[PDB]
Order: sequence, then C-alpha cells, then structure tokens
Amino acid sequence: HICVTSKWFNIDNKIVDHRP
Amino acid sequence: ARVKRGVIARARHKKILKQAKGYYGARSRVYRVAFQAVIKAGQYAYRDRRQRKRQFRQLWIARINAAARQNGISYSKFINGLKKASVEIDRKILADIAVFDKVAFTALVEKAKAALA
Amino acid sequence: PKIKTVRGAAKRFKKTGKGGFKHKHANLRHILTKKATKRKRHLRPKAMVSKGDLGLVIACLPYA
Amino acid sequence: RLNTLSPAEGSKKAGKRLGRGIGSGLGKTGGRGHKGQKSRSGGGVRRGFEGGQMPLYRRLPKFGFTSRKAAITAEIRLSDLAKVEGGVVDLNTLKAANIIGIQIEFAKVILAGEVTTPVTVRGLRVTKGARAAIEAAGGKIEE
Amino acid sequence: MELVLKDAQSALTVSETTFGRDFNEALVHQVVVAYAAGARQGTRAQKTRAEVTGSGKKPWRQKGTGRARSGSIKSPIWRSGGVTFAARPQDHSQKVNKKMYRGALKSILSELVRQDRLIVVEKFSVEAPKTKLLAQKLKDMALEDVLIITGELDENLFLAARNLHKVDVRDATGIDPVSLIAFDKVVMTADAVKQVEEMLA
RNA sequence: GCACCGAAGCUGCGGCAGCGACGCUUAUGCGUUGUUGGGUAGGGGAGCGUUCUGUAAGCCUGCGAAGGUGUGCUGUGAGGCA
RNA sequence: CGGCGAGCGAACGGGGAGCAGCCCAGAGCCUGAAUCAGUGUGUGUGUUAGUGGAAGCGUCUGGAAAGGCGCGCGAUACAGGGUGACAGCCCCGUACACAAAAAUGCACAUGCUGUGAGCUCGAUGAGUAGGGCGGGACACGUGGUAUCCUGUCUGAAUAUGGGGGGACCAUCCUCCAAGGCUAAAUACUCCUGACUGACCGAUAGUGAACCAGUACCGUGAGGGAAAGGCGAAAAGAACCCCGGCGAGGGGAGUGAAAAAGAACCUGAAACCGUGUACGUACAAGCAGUGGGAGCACGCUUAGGCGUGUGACUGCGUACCUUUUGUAUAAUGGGUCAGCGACUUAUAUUCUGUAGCAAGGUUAACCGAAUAGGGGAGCCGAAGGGAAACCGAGUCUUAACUGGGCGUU
Ligand SMILES: N[C@@H](Cc1c[nH]c2ccccc12)C(=O)O
Ligand SMILES: N[C@@H](Cc1c[nH]c2ccccc12)C(=O)O
Ligand SMILES: [Mg+2]
Ligand SMILES: [Mg+2]
Ligand SMILES: [Mg+2]
Ligand SMILES: [Mg+2]
Ligand SMILES: [Mg+2]
Ligand SMILES: [Mg+2]
Ligand SMILES: [Mg+2]
Ligand SMILES: [Mg+2]
Ligand SMILES: [Mg+2]
Ligand SMILES: [Mg+2]
Ligand SMILES: [Mg+2]
Ligand SMILES: [Mg+2]
Ligand SMILES: [Mg+2]
Ligand SMILES: [Mg+2]
Ligand SMILES: [Mg+2]
Ligand SMILES: [Mg+2]
Ligand SMILES: [Mg+2]
Ligand SMILES: [Mg+2]
Ligand SMILES: [Mg+2]
Ligand SMILES: [Mg+2]
Ligand SMILES: [Mg+2]
Ligand SMILES: [Mg+2]
Ligand SMILES: [Mg+2]
Ligand SMILES: [Mg+2]
Ligand SMILES: [Mg+2]
Ligand SMILES: [Mg+2]
Ligand SMILES: [Mg+2]
Repeated sequence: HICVTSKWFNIDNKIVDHRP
Repeated sequence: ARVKRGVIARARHKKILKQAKGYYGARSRVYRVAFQAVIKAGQYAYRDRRQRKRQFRQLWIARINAAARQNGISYSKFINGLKKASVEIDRKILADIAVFDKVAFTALVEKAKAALA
Repeated sequence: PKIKTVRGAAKRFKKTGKGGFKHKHANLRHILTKKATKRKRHLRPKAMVSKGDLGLVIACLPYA
Repeated sequence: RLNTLSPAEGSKKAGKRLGRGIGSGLGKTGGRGHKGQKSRSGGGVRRGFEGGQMPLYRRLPKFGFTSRKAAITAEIRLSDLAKVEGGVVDLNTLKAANIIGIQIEFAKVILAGEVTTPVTVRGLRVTKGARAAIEAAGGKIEE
Repeated sequence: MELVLKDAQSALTVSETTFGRDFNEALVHQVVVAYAAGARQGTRAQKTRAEVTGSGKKPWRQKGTGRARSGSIKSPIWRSGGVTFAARPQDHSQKVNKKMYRGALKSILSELVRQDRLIVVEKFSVEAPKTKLLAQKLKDMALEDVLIITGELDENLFLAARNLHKVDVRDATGIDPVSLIAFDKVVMTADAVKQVEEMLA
C-alpha cells in the first residue's frame, strides 16, 4: 500500500528513577 | 556453489511435526514448540520402558497377595514357601493363574504351605 | 606474506645440531663485584633453552 | 575408466568444519571453550607473549656478531669433486658444477667421505683427514 | 616389450619400463584430478559488507528503541546486502612433480596395453579433408571412440573428426592424462610411439 | 530371629560396537570367549544429505522430471528406496 | 633498523621480460641534405552495412514431437538460439568462401608547411659542489652514519681538475654532477566487439531482471525501497440468470488443463473456518509418557488385531543460555517461511599419502601452452665456535683426569 512510515520514538518517556 | 537449503529444511521440520501428531495446541502445530514436545516424549518413554517392568511386577505382586490371603496366607510366607518348596522357580506374572485358575492357585498355596510346615 | 622472525629472539638464540637452541645466561651484565667467582664462572658458557620454553622460542623463530 | 579411479586410502582427511550441531562434536562453541580472549573473533595473543611477565627472549641477554666473511665461504664434501668434471677441483669449477655458489671465495674440503678417481685440488684448503684420503686415492694437493 | 603392429604385423618393440609397468592407481589419480583442476577459471562474485551499496550510517540508536543493536545496513545478518565470506576469483592450479606426471602416463599406457585399448599402427592418415572418409576408416577399423595420436599431424586428418564427437586426433606432444583414459581406444601411429617412448624417457 | 518389598546395581534371554586372546581361517571374516561402552570443556575416529564439475551425446523422464502431500518398507543415526 | 618493544626491512650478486640511443650549452663552410610533428594524396591493411552457406522421412504416445522405434542423408558445418516436449537435416546460424559507394584506425610511399642534416675547428652546465643551523628522504628512529633533498646563513676546484667506493685517512679502483629529449617490457577500463565460467537465479545476483536512483524521507548535503512467471496460442470468457444498467457470483463457451480467469505455473508453513468420529459440564498443575477400558471404524473367520479417539490410572516443573547451582519469580524467543556466523590468500610446522632418494625440486620466463624447456634458486648430505678458524670433531683453558654442543 503506500502505507509505510514508522518514526518510533525513544522509549516513550514519563517517570522512573528507581532509588538509588 | 550456492546451496538453496530449505527443501531439506522442511524435511527436517515435517519429520518432527509428524511425531507430534496428537499433542495439544502448539505442541502439534508449531515446530519450535513441537521439537521440544517430541524430545520429552522420547525422554519419558526411555524412562518408562524401565518403569513398565516395575509397575507390572508390583501389579502382579499385589494380586498374588490377595489370592494368597484368600487362601489364608500372606505373600511373604507364600513366596518363601515356593522358594523352599524344594527349589522350584516360577514367575510372579505367571502367577497369572491367580485370576484365571483359582484351584491351580490354591493348589500352589498348599505346595508352599507344606514346605513351611 | 612470509612470517617475520620475532627479531629480538633471533639475537638471543642459535639453533643447535639436533635442533636445540642454546643461549647466554642472564645475570652477568652488571652489578658483578658482589657475586661469587664460582657463580659468575658458571654463567659464562652458553646453555640450552629448557624443555618448557622451547614452545615459545620456536614460535619466535620460524626460520631458525 | 574415468570413474573407477580413487585416491590412496587416508590421503584425503575430511577436515574440521565445526559450528554445525550437537552431533558434529564441534557445535555451538566450536572447540574454543567458554569466553575469554582466546575465544572471540581475532582473539589470541602475540608470539613470545607470556602474560605481562618479562618474556624469555627479553630476560636473556643478546650475544650476537655476524661474521659476514663466513657468508662467502663454502664447505666441500669428498663426495663431490668426482663430479667436478675435469679432474681439477679449482677455486671455482666446483662453482660451475653448482656445488658452491658464485659469491663464494673460500672453501675447505672436509672428510665427508668417499673419493675414488684421482683428483688434484688447487687453491683450496683441506683438512688433515681429507688430504690423507685424497692422497691415498692418487690425488694431489697443491696450493 | 613387443607390440602387435596390427595392420602390417611387424612388432614395434617398446621400452618395458614405459609400457610394461604396474598400474599405480593413486599416483595416476593425483594427476588426473590435478588436470581436472586447472581446467578451472576463477571468475567469482559476492560482495562483502565492505562492498554492498549503502552509507555507513548506524540504522538506529544503540540503546533506547526496543530494538536489536544494529550497526551497518550491509550486515550479513540483515537482508539485502551481506555475504560473510564473499569469494574472490581464485586459482586452482596444482603442481604435479615432473617425475609424477611421467610416472602417471607410464601407469596409464602400461594399462592400456593390458586391456588392449591401445592399438598401434604403421602410419594412419585420411586421404582428404572429409569427415565421412574418416568415419568410414573407423568403421572399417571397428572403432567409434578413439584418440589417434598421429606422428606429425596433417591437415585432412584433423578437419575430419573435428565434427565426430567421440573421436579426437592429437599430435605426439598433445598427449594429456585424461584423454588417454577418456576414449575407449587409443590408436597412436608406430611413429608416435617412438616419440612418446622418449618424451617419457 | 526368620521372612518379604525394593534400583537403570547383580543374574538371566536376545542384540550392537572397541580391545583381547583361542579356535575355524589369513587382498580376512567367522565362531566362540574374557573384557569395555554415563559424560560438559575438549581431543580422536567414521559417516548422512544438500549445491556445483567430470564420468554423461550415458542413464531416468509427457506411458509424467523437479517441487508439494500422503502411504509402505528399510538403516544405529544423519537418511534411503518404493 | 628498532621505547633493539610493537614492528620496519635492503643491497651485492644471479635467472628472466624488453632492449636504443640522441640533442643544447656554437661559429665557419656547405645549406636546406638526415629527422620529427602538422598535414594533402596514394596504397595496402583492419574498421563502420552486408552475401552465399550442406543434408529427414516413416510411424508410436500426445493438446502439440524435436521424444521412442525404423531406415536414410550432410559434416572443414554436432558453436548456439528458436520452434506446441529433448531437432546436425523446420527456422536463425555455425564451418567455409566472399563483399565497401563512402568515412575512418594503422602502416608504409610521396606532395605542401614548419623543422634542421653535413664536414672543420671549438665548447663541456657556480650562488652550484661542499660546509653551519633546522627538517625531510634513503629498510636505516643521529646513531660511529656514509648517501640524497633543501627552509636558513655560507661557498669552491675546473682535467695537473672533480664525484663515489657507508664515520674518517692513505693507496688503489671507478665514474664525470650542477641543461634536456627519448620507444619497448609496466599500469588502468567510463566505453566498443567477440568469447568463457565446478559464479548468482528474484530475501540470491547490481540498490535496480519491473519506466530505480524511481516512489518515499530530509531545509539540505544526503538516504533510499518494495515489485518477475495465465497459455503452446488470447483462443483474455459471445450469450443467459441473481444483483443497485453495481461489487461479486452461477451457467455457457475457449483450451490439454478454468481445480491455468487475469487477486492467473508450482501453491509449503504460521493463521481462520465448514463437515464427520471419539472425548469433555465433581474436576486442579510443562499437558506428555507407561498402563488402559469404552466408542467409531476396518480386519480376520473369531481369537484381548490395524486406525482414530482416550474415561480412569503410575510417573512427570518446557527449551536455550549463563552458572557452584536454575521449574525458577534469572537471559532470549508471539508464530511460520526464507536468509543468518570458523572463510580466503600467502608463509611456516606437524600428521597422513604419493613421487623419487643422498639426493629432492624448480621460480619467473620460453612455450609445439596442464606437455617440453628453464636448476637462477631452495631444502638436505657436518658439526662446533660470538668470530678468525678448525673439522668428525670442535669449543672451553696454559692444559684437560675433563666438560658443553656434535659424530649413530
Ligand atoms: N518511562 C520511560 C523512562 C524514562 C524516564 N525519563 C525518560 C526520558 C526520555 C525517554 C524515556 C524516559 C521508559 O519507559 O523507558
Ligand atoms: N525519579 C522520580 C522523578 C522522575 C520522573 N521521571 C524521571 C526521569 C528522570 C529522572 C527523574 C524522573 C520518579 O520517578 O518519581
Ligand atoms: Mg528392574
Ligand atoms: Mg658484560
Ligand atoms: Mg559462549
Ligand atoms: Mg571465564
Ligand atoms: Mg578460554
Ligand atoms: Mg648454482
Ligand atoms: Mg561510517
Ligand atoms: Mg523487540
Ligand atoms: Mg547481495
Ligand atoms: Mg612443466
Ligand atoms: Mg549416555
Ligand atoms: Mg536439484
Ligand atoms: Mg545470410
Ligand atoms: Mg543452413
Ligand atoms: Mg659535464
Ligand atoms: Mg623525461
Ligand atoms: Mg533485488
Ligand atoms: Mg519463488
Ligand atoms: Mg495459480
Ligand atoms: Mg463426570
Ligand atoms: Mg485447571
Ligand atoms: Mg489435588
Ligand atoms: Mg549467580
Ligand atoms: Mg561450569
Ligand atoms: Mg532442576
Ligand atoms: Mg511462571
Ligand atoms: Mg525465564
């Protein structure tokens, strides 16, 4: 199809720092 | 010389799926899953060829025992009899006769009792 | 390409007759005055590389 | 008959392939073992290296000195000379019989056994045992 | 070693060492194989990752995307473009010692007699450059598959047989190992025999 | 104190393979017979099949090749034959 | 040569390919005389269209013969492609023999232009050689460092002269710098022609077998796809029926085949349904395995037999990896299919095997081209010593009763 464009981000984003 | 591959491949694969026939879901559909199912079936078998001889012996010994008790004597004494019954040797399966020929059995019990007297 | 001899080793071993290697002893190049004459004396004549190091030396001198 | 020839038995060893399955004997790891520098593409350590320890070919002292004169001296066996072609074994001549090599400028004769045909050797040096063998075979040794 | 001269029964007399010697299978097998190699040309394709067509840009971030590592779009693991150990044009020529080559021919001749597949003749030549002629000579001689090593080689004998498929004609020097074995019968003029006699010493 | 249950240990019956010896018999293979055969890293040995060259202007093939899908048989297996 | 590390790495001499030698630094006479290029013509020879080019029929199977079988025929032609399946004789070719009106590459031969030849007598490359300082080149890292180049400052001799012979000096030997030209053996392939492959066959092979550097992405540089096959022949489905003058479908007809109908050769696997047999709504877990009734189906003549299902039942925590150890609640995998990892070259050593043997073998190159020639050379037959040197010994020491390495 024409149908062919994927610009998948970076992870997605929000949160996490999980105690250091 | 480039090698096509892949005709021999599905040969290997189908060789396995065929062995998986009957298994549930992926175990019979999906090679990656089937190749495992096929192996472990093999593993159990190899094991259970040895188990079979165990399971039946205790099957035999179980019913040898009731019949012995039925003729008023425990399995313990009863094998000891036949042992001591002037040598004499006779399979625990062949004590099959306990189910199909009960006089022959009782008859065997007596012969055993006598040696124990 | 031809192997290159590990040039440093070339300057410290010489293939002998039966295929051995012979070398100069260490410990005889300076700070001598405090060493027994007996010791220094025994360190003059060359000596064969031991069985354990043969492996090394040969790999260093393919064209020995 | 062009499909009835076959090579001598044990002249064509198959040769490790490795990396092809459990049965092969050299699957998975391919006889390289588990981890470390020696596995891994382009692994290994250079010759002479023996961990960071000072290597044998460095603990031991140099003792060279290359003669350079030696490089142009040949040695001659008694077994030669018969093959010199002309009964005169000369400064070169041997050279022409391809038993010395052009660049050579010196030569001893060495008791390396077996001389028969009488021969006169000229301009060479010759050991005590070689002289004796030459002479005892009707040979002559003029300088 | 005498050889029945076929037509004008005469006997030729040949060297026992070059015509009566034991068949050394291995030794011939090395030379025939060797000859079959070196028939080869190199001429070969395949682009290592160094020579597939694309930029050297990293397809996507080391870490972060949920993706496998990925480094070069020309990677053999990836699809289009790869070939881990791409071949190059190469030379399959083997050596074969002088004395081993000769050693093989002798084992081969000295086996062709032993199966009388070698029939030696005083003179062999066709009267005109016409295939049909040669076809007939062979017919009369009871032959289809033949090597026919002529003494000095002539125009007409060559142009005939150029088109007969199972038959070739070579001069004395043109003798190669596969051919001796290739054809069902090797003819050879008694004149050629003497040439070969010496060539092999 | 005498039974008996209980393991892939021991024994029994059949079979394979390596190394032995002894007898039949030696471009060996039989018959015994004693013995050995868990196995990762790894070393050694022997093989199956795939692509391509010769052998091959041969051989198979429209009275049905390759491939696909079943089925029977066969080998210790990779497999093979139909 | 070298933090004498890692590494770098000659020359002398030898075997081969190809070979070729000339001008200026100048004036006199004789003068345009050799020669070179540029150019016109001629000729020959290649090129850019072309021409001729042998010989097969019968029958069987088939939709179709080139196939099988039979009997002929050409072959200096059995290279190859095509044709309804595999064709020497159907077609196009092939071998072979021929052809150029014109334009051209290449050789010669000359015409025109430009150019100098020849003899006599001369001349013989100075801000250079060398040196100092700084670097750079030489295999050579300043090292005892010759030699070459020069940014910088200097600066000769001139044939009775000068350079080099690896610091340096003598002797000897050998060459003539500070001006140039010069063909071949050598390198390369955007492109033209012909031929070849133990090279790939549509995820392979060019990124591209296809209207691909396209569609697409990017402000731009720039990145960069997917996607081949109906049939022998379109004979590509007239006409009829349902339907919205639809989509899609069923007939009809073409064809060997329509299950080859264009979403078209083969048509696997994941994945999703319809149909039938058997099991399943009191039962707990890697889902199988050993046992095992019933049912459906075939058997056999029964005979606890084949196939399918599998109540009930003994045992039973997947795979990989990584680990002292993993059901592990530690890694990796949603599934299938295709692809995806110990190669190649050159050295060196060991084993096997082959040849020959105190010898073995050639490299380039020649080539009647896997032959034959070529033994330059390499390995071995002698070792010991840093070395001179000695030699079945030698080194150690004044010397070994010795000792080290060697002699089998
Ligand atoms: N939530 C993010 C983690 C994260 C935190 N900060 C971010 C910034 C950018 C991208 C991702 C993150 C994840 O799923 O991984
Ligand atoms: N670590 C904090 C804040 C936070 C959210 N996203 C982050 C990304 C990066 C660093 C910190 C954060 C939390 O998770 O509550
Ligand atoms: Mg048991
Ligand atoms: Mg000192
Ligand atoms: Mg690993
Ligand atoms: Mg480790
Ligand atoms: Mg390791
Ligand atoms: Mg020589
Ligand atoms: Mg890059
Ligand atoms: Mg993922
Ligand atoms: Mg590719
Ligand atoms: Mg040769
Ligand atoms: Mg085991
Ligand atoms: Mg195939
Ligand atoms: Mg024509
Ligand atoms: Mg024709
Ligand atoms: Mg001069
Ligand atoms: Mg020049
Ligand atoms: Mg492609
Ligand atoms: Mg395909
Ligand atoms: Mg189709
Ligand atoms: Mg119930
Ligand atoms: Mg449950
Ligand atoms: Mg429970
Ligand atoms: Mg741990
Ligand atoms: Mg471990
Ligand atoms: Mg466990
Ligand atoms: Mg879980
Ligand atoms: Mg896990």
